[PDB]
Amino acid sequence: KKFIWNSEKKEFLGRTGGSWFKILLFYVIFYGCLAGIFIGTIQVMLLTISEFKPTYQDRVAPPGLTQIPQSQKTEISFRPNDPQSYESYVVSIVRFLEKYKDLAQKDDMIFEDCGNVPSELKERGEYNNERGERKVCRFRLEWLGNCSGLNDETYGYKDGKPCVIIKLNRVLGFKPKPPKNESLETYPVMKYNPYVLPVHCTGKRDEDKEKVGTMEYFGLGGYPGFPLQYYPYYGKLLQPKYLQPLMAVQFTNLTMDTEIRIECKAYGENIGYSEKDRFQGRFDVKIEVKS
Amino acid sequence: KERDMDELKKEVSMDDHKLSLDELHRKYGTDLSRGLTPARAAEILARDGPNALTPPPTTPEWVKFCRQLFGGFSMLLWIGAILCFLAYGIQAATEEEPQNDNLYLGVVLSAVVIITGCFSYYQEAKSSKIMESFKNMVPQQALVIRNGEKMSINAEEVVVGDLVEVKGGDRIPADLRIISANGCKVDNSSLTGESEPQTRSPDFTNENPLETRNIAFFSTNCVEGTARGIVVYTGDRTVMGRIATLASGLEGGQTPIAAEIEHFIHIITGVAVFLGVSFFILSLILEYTWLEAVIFLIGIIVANVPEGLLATVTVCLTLTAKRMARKNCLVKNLEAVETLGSTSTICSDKTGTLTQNRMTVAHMWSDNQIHEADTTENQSGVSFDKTSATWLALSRIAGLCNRAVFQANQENLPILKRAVAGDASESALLKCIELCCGSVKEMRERYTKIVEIPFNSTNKYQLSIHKNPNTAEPRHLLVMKGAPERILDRCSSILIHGKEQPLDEELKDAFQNAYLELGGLGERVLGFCHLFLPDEQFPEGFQFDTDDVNFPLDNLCFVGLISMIDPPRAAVPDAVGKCRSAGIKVIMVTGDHPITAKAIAKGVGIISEGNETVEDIAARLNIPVSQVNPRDAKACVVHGSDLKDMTSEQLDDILKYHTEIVFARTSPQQKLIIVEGCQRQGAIVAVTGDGVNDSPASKKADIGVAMGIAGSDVSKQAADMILLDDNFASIVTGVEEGRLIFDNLKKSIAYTLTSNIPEITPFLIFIIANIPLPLGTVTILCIDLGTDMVPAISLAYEQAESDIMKRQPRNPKTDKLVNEQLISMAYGQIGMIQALGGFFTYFVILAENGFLPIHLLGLRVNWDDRWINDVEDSYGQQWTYEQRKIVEFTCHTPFFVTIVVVQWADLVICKTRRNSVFQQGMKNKILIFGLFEETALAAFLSYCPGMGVALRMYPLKPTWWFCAFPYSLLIFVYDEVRKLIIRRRPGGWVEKETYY
Amino acid sequence: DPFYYDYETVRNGGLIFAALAFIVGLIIILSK
Ligand SMILES: *[C@@H]1O[C@H](CO)[C@@H](O[C@@H]2O[C@H](CO)[C@@H](O)[C@H](O)[C@H]2NC(C)=O)[C@H](O)[C@H]1NC(C)=O
Ligand SMILES: CC(C)CCC[C@@H](C)[C@H]1CC[C@H]2[C@@H]3CC=C4C[C@@H](O)CC[C@]4(C)[C@H]3CC[C@]12C
Ligand SMILES: CC(C)CCC[C@@H](C)[C@H]1CC[C@H]2[C@@H]3CC=C4C[C@@H](O)CC[C@]4(C)[C@H]3CC[C@]12C
Ligand SMILES: *[C@@H]1O[C@H](CO)[C@@H](O)[C@H](O)[C@H]1NC(C)=O
Ligand SMILES: [Mg+2]
Ligand SMILES: [Mg+2]
Ligand SMILES: [Mg+2]
Repeated sequence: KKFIWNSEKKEFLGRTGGSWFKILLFYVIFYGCLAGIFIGTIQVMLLTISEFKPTYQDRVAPPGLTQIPQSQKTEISFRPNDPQSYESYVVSIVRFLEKYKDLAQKDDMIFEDCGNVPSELKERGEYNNERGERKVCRFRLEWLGNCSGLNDETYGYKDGKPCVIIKLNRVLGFKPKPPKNESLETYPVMKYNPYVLPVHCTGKRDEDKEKVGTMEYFGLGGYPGFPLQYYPYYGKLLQPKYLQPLMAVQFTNLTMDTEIRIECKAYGENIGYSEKDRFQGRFDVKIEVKS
Repeated sequence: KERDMDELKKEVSMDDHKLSLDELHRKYGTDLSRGLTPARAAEILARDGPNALTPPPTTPEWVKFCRQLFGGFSMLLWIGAILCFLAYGIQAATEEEPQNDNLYLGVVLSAVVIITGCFSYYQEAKSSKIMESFKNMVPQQALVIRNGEKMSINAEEVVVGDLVEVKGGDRIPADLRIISANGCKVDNSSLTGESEPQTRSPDFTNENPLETRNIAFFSTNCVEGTARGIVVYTGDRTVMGRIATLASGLEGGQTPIAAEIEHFIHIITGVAVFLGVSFFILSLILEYTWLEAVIFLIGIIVANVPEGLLATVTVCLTLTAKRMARKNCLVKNLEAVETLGSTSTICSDKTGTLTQNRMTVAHMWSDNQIHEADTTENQSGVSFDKTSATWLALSRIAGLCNRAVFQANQENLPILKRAVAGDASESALLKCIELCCGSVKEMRERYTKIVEIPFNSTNKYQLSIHKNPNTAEPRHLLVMKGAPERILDRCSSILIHGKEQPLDEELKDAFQNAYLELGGLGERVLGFCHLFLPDEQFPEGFQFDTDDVNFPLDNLCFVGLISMIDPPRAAVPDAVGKCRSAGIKVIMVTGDHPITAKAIAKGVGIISEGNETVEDIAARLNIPVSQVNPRDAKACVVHGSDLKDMTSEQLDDILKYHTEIVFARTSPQQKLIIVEGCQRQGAIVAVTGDGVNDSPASKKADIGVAMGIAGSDVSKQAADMILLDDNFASIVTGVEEGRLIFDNLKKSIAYTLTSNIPEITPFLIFIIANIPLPLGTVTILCIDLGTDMVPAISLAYEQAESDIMKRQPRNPKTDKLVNEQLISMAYGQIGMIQALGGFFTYFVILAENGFLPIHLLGLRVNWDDRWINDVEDSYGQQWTYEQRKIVEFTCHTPFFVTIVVVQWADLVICKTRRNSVFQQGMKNKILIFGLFEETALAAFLSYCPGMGVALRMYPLKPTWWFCAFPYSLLIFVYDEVRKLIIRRRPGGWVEKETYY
Repeated sequence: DPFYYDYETVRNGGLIFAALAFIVGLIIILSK
């Protein structure tokens, strides 16, 4: 019943030779026209959007809060002795901070030394291309005290008591606005309120909050947050090799051999949250230093 | 060994009728005048069983529910759901925290099958319920003579061998052996098919137990006279009992529509498994594992199965079936509605189906001029001529010299369909006078009768003398009627144009040829005459005689002739003509004498003028019939006596080389043989019958058509289509609706098959190029089980693009429902454009949100990851999991909308196969509602509060609705120019490839 | 701010369109 192989009318797979040529030629012309049309429409669509600004930014309204160890489940489980147990973490930290070394930021034609103190926002004109390639403020690893990179102690951040730096989701044209007067959550962690976006970590319930002994934050000049002198972002086209601010968080007196949950919440007016997106605004981690 | 029992029931019957009155009473042991003792009744009643046919087999409620739950289409859906669960089992033991996509799809397909089964059961149950409300039969007891005393007992209490007396008006209880009759004319309509009432004579007449007159049959009504008889057969052992049991034991066969549905499923699986295997090899050749490749293969085969097409096809057939129910063309089989459209040979019955089965006055001879009376059932024919004085004389003779009139309740009923007591001829005369000469109630009494002389065996005469009416003073009127050749001899005066004239041979022979003309026309002629007895030679008061006949038997005045026959139904001739117009071969299958069958065949259209039989040519050449060549005769009359001695090969020769065939004197079993012979050629057959002799023919045939009232219950249950109004034109309506729904089925199927390309392609390239999912599963369900439901259904209300009743019936081996051309259009061209339109919207949305189309290559890896919340776009921005996932879902919803946009043009182009959309016009109000409801529902599925949380279908930025507009316009323009080239160039390529 | 979309207005317009397009279809099918 499947002997459609051949016939006396020179049939192959069902039809003749000239028939196969005619149909194949039609399908080639037809599909080629379809592909050319799709390409022409996609070209006009490419002409619709611009090069210095995405036509829609409402889907990233509340910026996120990521970390350096992109864990499989935001959990850091390792052994304080075994160096291979935390190799997957350290390698991810080194590659991340590999673009922050003093030797990486050496050209003065694209880097601008902001300052040792968090300052006001630095707006570099409009987003057009009338100006040249914008400058990017430097951010040395020395700012993240005791969780620095390769300067004196490439500690791997784990000879017990690990480090977890946090990063604000880079958004184009986003101007961070820290809080003010109505403060039912802003703890006195650090004095500097006006030119830094605060970020405070804590447990999640009555259990985690007790298990987590002490947290020490490290930032620009010692402020647990992000300096306003590094915002806003002007896109990858206008600001290549840009380095968004970083802020390290170390957990000293932890409870070894116990998995505890930490929630690092970034506070601010332009920082929204979501009960469906655990990363929008806030941040979570499940650490367990089992010896 | 039931295969032998069925053949034993197929074999013609035999009897023991030819036995002396002493031999008959010896075989059964029964008294000829006192019957049997009452105690002897319980010896045969509780021995073989009560005199009643065994009820048909019962198929309980849940059986039909399970029948519809399995089917063939539901079988494709069941295997799809099974493959879904198997793929889920292969995916569960492998991935970290799986998805519920396959699980939702499997439960959805199962629910689809169940929903369709419930809807189908509801429709098929409603049909049987109304049939049950129409089949209310009441018991009819028999008049049995037991212990020398008469007793009326239930028919089931009758046994074998007990004297039964049937009076004029009672129905023959069981098969009897006549022993003494008095002019009994039993009506063997439902059983043998003999139209004219056959008289029952105690003496053996014919070898055939049916043609003989000494046998009374079950389910036959005694028209007139009275008779006595011994019960020979009882219950199922009766003639019609064996015919009914044979009908119950026959195979229904495979319907033509189910074979098309199967062939469709065949091509569906062809593409499903072909794409699954080719993409399985491709998936492995790229970088996937066997584990993921099996999941793919199953998903490609399942996603290639039209889920929503089951409900659409079911409702599609249901709509056309409801249009038949509105016109009383009920169908018990939901798929039998199309069967008519594929029929190419209709085997009809003569008595009851084509004719009205009612002896009616056809022609009358008065003043040397034949007058054809209207032979219609609803009185819608040309009226005869009535101005002459001879019409009044004929009307008087017929209305007066006639034994009885109507009955009690026959007052509100119409003049034709009302009951009348007496012989079949007298009733016809009564209806002709009641429709043409006013009334007969006051006309019969106004002429008081004195001495009436009834029909006699010797000196056959039927006369009566009556008193004279209104002042003319001739004082007496002696009317007489009878055989034309006998009444002509006893007549001297002849009425003509009003006056009287002698019996000159010149006009006497003009009467003779008028007798043979009405005889050869297939009717029964009767001569009518009257005479005014001169009151001067014979007294005005009391002067009559009856033993030594005084009234002048001769010298009467002949008025005219009155012929009669059962006329064909009103729309029957036109119906046969319409059927022959579409290319359907009409074949008459009856059990009546050939003399009547040939005339009826020539009058309805089964035999046209000019075509001669093997007998007509021999008579036209005055030569023996064995000389003429059968190839010279276009039409032919096949005698049932010769059909018994025929082989399987000869029947084929009769059907092939002859266009107009008329099978006469064919037993029910012979009707089954003929139906099988017509099916051997490979053509679709439809049998239209009414009596129990058509049950084995209406059962075996692809579709049986029974009469709602004029059809017996057995053949009404063994059939597949019931004509509640008995209007034979319903056959023409049925064939029209069948072909119309066949074409609309092709259209609806193509519309559902076109959507699978832009449905599967997103997942295909999602695997191929490793890009974020362009279209989700929820959206796909909203497409095939959402939007596209109404358009696919409205595509069934479409109407003829040309004259469907002009083209030839479809070829089962050539013109398929879903051929390769439909696949080349849906899966090859149209669906491809819909898929490109979908991908356009996909890239548009993603690129406007920062994710340019080029940057989407290989992004799925980190896109589906729930923990990489720093996914960089083309602008350098970092997106979290839920942010890019919200974009993916708000990218899925517009893809579904894109499907709707391209489906607009797809519905418009699938609305017509050859004509242009402007030649046909979008006059399908349901199709317009199908677009408005589709668009509104789609917009609701995206802008309703809580859709991004319930079905993850986020609202769309308005500018997205215009993304697929150029593609839809392109689909429309392309298919329009395609059908235009097919219109102006009906040559090759554009007709052998696109046209589906 | 450019990080805010008036989704409520578009959603309301979509509901209004759905209602109108549906009643219009009903008028065409239930025509008199
Ligand atoms: C930076 O690193 C030094 C290690 O040289 C930390 O030294 C801590 O000194 C305090 C004060 O006595 C002790 O309580 C801690 O136990 C020491 N820590 C360790 C790891 O030895 C110092 O705290 C670190 N941080 C700062 C802000 O100086
Ligand atoms: C040969 C000629 C007629 C074809 C010309 C193609 C025209 C009709 C096509 C090419 C590109 C298309 C546009 C491409 C970009 C956009 C913006 C997008 O967000 C929605 C669709 C929209 C608004 C399209 C409308 C139709 C369009 C202008
Ligand atoms: C016969 C053919 C050409 C008619 C095509 C219908 C066009 C004019 C209609 C059909 C559906 C309509 C869209 C339906 C939904 C929306 C979203 C709503 O919130 C604003 C209007 C908007 C964006 C409509 C624009 C106009 C539209 C695309
Ligand atoms: C952890 O260490 C800090 C050091 O200041 C101490 O005050 C605190 O009580 C400790 N908590 C636990 C739970 O060990
Ligand atoms: Mg589908
Ligand atoms: Mg009949
Ligand atoms: Mg049948």
